[PDB]
Amino acid sequence: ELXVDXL
Ligand SMILES: CCCCCCCCCCC[C@@H](O)CC=O
Repeated sequence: ELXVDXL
């Protein structure tokens, strides 16, 4: 969930 967490 890149944008949010990174990973
Ligand atoms: C608070 C939420 C934690 C979610 C942790 C998910 C770990 C497994 C997935 C990793 C890849 C993820 O970052 C790709 C997003 O699109």
